[PDB]
Amino acid sequence: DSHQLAKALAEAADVGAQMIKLVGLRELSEAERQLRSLVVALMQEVFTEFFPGCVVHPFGSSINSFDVHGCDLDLFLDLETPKEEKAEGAAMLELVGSILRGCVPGVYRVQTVPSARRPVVKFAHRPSGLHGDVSLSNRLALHNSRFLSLCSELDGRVRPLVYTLRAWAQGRGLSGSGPLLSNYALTLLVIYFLQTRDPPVLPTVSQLTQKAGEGEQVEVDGWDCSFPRDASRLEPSINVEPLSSLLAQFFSAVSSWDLRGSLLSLREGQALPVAGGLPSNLWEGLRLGPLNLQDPFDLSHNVAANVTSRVAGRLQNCCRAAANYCRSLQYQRRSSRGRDWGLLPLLQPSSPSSLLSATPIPLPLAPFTQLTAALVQVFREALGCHIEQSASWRCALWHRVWQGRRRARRRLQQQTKEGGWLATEAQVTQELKTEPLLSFVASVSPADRMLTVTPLQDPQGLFPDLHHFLQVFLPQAIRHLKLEH
Ligand SMILES: Nc1ncnc2c1ncn2[C@@H]1O[C@H](COP(=O)(O)OP(=O)(O)OP(=O)(O)O)[C@@H](O)[C@H]1O
Ligand SMILES: [Cl-]
Ligand SMILES: [Mg+2]
Repeated sequence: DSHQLAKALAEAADVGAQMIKLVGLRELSEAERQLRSLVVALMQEVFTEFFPGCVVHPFGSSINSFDVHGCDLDLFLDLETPKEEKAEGAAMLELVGSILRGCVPGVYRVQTVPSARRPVVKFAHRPSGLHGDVSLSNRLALHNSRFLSLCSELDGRVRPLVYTLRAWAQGRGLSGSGPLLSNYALTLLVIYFLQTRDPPVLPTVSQLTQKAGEGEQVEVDGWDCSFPRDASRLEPSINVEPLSSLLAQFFSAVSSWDLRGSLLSLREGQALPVAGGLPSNLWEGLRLGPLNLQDPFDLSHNVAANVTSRVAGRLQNCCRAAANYCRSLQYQRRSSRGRDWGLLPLLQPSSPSSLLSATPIPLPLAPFTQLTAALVQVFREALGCHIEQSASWRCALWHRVWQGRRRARRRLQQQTKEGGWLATEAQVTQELKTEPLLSFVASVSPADRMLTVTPLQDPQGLFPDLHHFLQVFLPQAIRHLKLEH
């Protein structure tokens, strides 16, 4: 596809046409949906044989309109009370597993996951080549999937935006299993972005809840899931901004936002100040961190709560870079013949140097001023860097200093047999030995305190080595400098 898709997007008229074509290409065909329906029908048959009156509800990527090729098939099986109710649940889970493993034909790789936040049973159907999860209870997943598809129905730009930004995110390494953003979290971030535009593209979940209607009220796990089943009773958006504009605006927005001190509410369509303690007092069980994104229904759940500060910072970095790219003429204007334009450089893999310079380096806690002073102390001395003027400095290195420190250290130890930090490391540095060999930039943001090291001039391409070496070296430096007190 990486060939076919590339030339397909290259031939498009404009950026919007590229995003639309991207949706058209990545989404499940009719045969894939028929196949998934077949599998769901089978699971339904067997589970019916076991649990009379049970209903297998497809949820997630399948029904939320954000479906892509090879996506998971997620199924929800609908059928003195202490913590034991957890154990009971687990039991039932295994029961379901034992049904999947030995009863329904052609399903293998059956793996019970009671340990997960939301308990689930992984499975793979062999003939269809499909895989996914059976959840005994996640009821909210249904309703917020319906909410996603409804959001797609509310504005036609939603699907192109979300598809493009998902592709970009997985291309920039912002989405995955680790403390990366989930596709659902990223989708909710896009929806939040669309809700926060000056004319709103999408309505808030509060407004949809108000829209409601008789009998359409629904409550799950003590949360209000009620929203209209169709978009016909809902007035359209007067925001006329074209797709490319909304994309650039996304990048710029999430790059300019304050994530640490903001819980992003899709319900109220607003940024609620985190510090101190305000949203935490209302809905208990809300874990706050580098990125805070509130579920539209369960308000005690931060969907991004898993994301580490390095990942959030990397997000904002990549978004600043992408916004900077969209400001160019390569993004706006098409190419005469064969050149990469518009969406292509965004969906193309990022250089290893950019790959590293996007994700910052976590530094020990310390006063911003004292920390920055410590850093310029570590670059000035203990490193051969010539330094000059969130705080940022331009640094120039004429030397190989990151490499061969071990040999100089050995030499200095045996020559110590002959006869705290800072200057002692500066010995190791200066004993390692006019256009600069490598010139780079070091930036420390207020929140969190982290160093973003980006290259300027790198003729021989040595920047990644310096970056990894600094990843190891700078925390040690700040550490011993903290221990001098
Ligand atoms: N990290 C999460 N926190 C809370 N709810 C989630 C999370 N991830 C997914 N969900 C809910 O359950 C569904 C899980 O689907 P899944 O884990 O397969 O991701 P997805 O959105 O379906 O995309 P994909 O299928 O490609 O992973 C989501 O659509 C959402 O309804
Ligand atoms: Cl903004
Ligand atoms: Mg899915």
